[PDB]
Amino acid sequence: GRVIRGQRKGAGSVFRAHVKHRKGAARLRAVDFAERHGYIKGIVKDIIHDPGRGAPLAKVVFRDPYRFKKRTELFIAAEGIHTGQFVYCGKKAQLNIGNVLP
Amino acid sequence: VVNPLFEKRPKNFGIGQDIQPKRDLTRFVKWPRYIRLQRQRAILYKRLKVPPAINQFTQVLDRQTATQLLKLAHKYRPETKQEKKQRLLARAEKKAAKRPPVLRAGVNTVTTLVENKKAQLVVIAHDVDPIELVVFLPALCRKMGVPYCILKGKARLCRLVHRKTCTTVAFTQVNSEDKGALAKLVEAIRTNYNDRYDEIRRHWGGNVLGPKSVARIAKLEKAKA
Amino acid sequence: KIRTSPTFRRPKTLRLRRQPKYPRKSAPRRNKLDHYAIIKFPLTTESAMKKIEDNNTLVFIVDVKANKHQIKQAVKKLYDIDVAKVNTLIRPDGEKKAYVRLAPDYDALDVANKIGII
Amino acid sequence: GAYKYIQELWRKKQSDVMRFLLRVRCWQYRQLSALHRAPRPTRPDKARRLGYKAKQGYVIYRIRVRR
Amino acid sequence: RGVRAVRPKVLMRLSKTKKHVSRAYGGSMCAKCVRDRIKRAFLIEEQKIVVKVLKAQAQSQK
RNA sequence: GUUUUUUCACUGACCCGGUGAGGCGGGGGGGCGAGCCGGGCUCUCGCUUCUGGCGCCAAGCGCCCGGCCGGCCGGGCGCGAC
Repeated sequence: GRVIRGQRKGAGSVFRAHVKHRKGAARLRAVDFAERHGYIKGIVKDIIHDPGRGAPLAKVVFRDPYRFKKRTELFIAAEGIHTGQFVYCGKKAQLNIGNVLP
Repeated sequence: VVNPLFEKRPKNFGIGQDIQPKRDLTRFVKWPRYIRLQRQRAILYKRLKVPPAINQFTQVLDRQTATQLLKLAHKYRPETKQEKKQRLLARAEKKAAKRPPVLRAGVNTVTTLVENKKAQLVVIAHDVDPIELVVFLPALCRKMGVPYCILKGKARLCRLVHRKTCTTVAFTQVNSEDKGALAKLVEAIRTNYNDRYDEIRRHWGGNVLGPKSVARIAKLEKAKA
Repeated sequence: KIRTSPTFRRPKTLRLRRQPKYPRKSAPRRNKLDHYAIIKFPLTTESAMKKIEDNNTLVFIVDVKANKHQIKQAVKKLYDIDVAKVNTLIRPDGEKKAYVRLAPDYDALDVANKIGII
Repeated sequence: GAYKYIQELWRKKQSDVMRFLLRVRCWQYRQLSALHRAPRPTRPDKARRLGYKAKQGYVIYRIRVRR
Repeated sequence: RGVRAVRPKVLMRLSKTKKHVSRAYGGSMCAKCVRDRIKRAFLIEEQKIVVKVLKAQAQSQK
């Protein structure tokens, strides 16, 4: 007559994820004109450890093509990516590592 | 003579080259919920096969003939609330010591004098909000042998009457001088609505895709041919 | 005009001020935290008469809704004296006691006789 | 009177004319909130029957109920 | 170096010349990384001129 | 013709994703490869990859116009950015 532990897992409350020190969502940069028609360049600021995840994440800092603001992204870091490397991303990007083209 | 400091400083607006300039974004703005709704309402009147009882209101008395008509109708306007006193004040004068021909406003007055066959010309508006108020009236006029035309705007039809909007406007009687101009309006209107009504009943509206969905079809035609 | 931004924004309409056809309440409420309502009585206690005779202070039991500022203007206006500082505590009994230190050109013991405490 | 023509038109709901109107509106209404003020009766005719007059203090709220 | 190691709301009290060093990026960036970005800002800007001059010389025979 | 039915693709309800809803789709202009003896077509691409800099809040050029005394003193509007 008792509910099993798995049914108790769906409610959350106790079985929810421990996302206090989790360093943001590891998202690939948003599509825009400079991903679709050519490439946009960003610097690798620092490879960083995320709690619960096994892969290190890379703070990659692009420059906003419309504002004078600067845009920081959290990529899942490719093996052999390093800090002070340029990451390119778009249709006319080149086919080497850490470099996100369609 | 010119200042050799004053230099050309050209901006390269390539990809990952400079800032992009403040160029036009009107056709990318995330609009309010109502502005989106009223716009993609106007688009569903172009995709969906509009039945010809509704499409017959897109067929409008064109610019030259509309402006021709309202100069005549401007004679036969119903008088204002302020002008109302100025005859009822003259009642108090003549008692102390004939009504002219006018326009007929509203669907209910107009329809009763289409069955009575008093209406000489019925001026219908195209933009009536629930269309059902007016849908039957082009059909009713054709059967009773009443000439009908359709203006663009209940607003500009509702300025003839001293109101905001009016659906329909009918002519019953006219001054004998203006008898000829109404007789000439009826001829251009009977031959453009009443006389070609059997083809109005067949003329479905919309069924026309988006301009870039036309363009993709029209490309696949050429890629074959 | 061209849309500089890709966001639509609620355009800043003109909003007017209250010009009411009648005031809701007929009269402005009379102040009930007066100069007399605030100061109830002085403490004539062993601890409080030494406080007068030594520190050049007066000790009053005061209305619990009072600031130090309201007590200073009250002690001034009722006793034609000037106050250096007011300390306040709310007693366990529930009433607010004020320790009204007086400016050095006034004796507390010569004004305590004038109010009539001994 | 126009109202009898509006009455008998609303009784032909399977007709091409009213099927189009009942679909383009039933579209329109979904994109609004479940409880909003209509500026007038969508059916002026039906509202006449049910006692709505066109004078100040008569209000008309289009409210959708989940089915 | 040259900036006081004090709790951050104390920096209101401190005079301007306590909180920085008298240089470009002074008391925000270290001298090592400023002189390595005067060179970078120059030598990148020099290599752009070589690429600009090789560009218009690759045009002239076609 | 009427209607059932399977297979293709259509968008317009309906759904999903993204975004600060930031360049979508057509057409025009300009670049090189390909082609007949200054002409045009069948097409193409669209500025940034040697470096752990800098990058916004217009330069320039058109176009108008407000005192003093044609020649000395400031704004607006286009194009740049079809």
